[PDB]
Amino acid sequence: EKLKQDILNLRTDISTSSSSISSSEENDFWQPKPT
Repeated sequence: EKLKQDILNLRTDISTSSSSISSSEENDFWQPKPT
């Protein structure tokens, strides 16, 4: 994850998230993590 981010893009250095969608993800009603 080391690549020195935040230079001229201001947060989120090159993100695929733009116009992609599928099953509306699985996170949209409580995110229960392994306690």
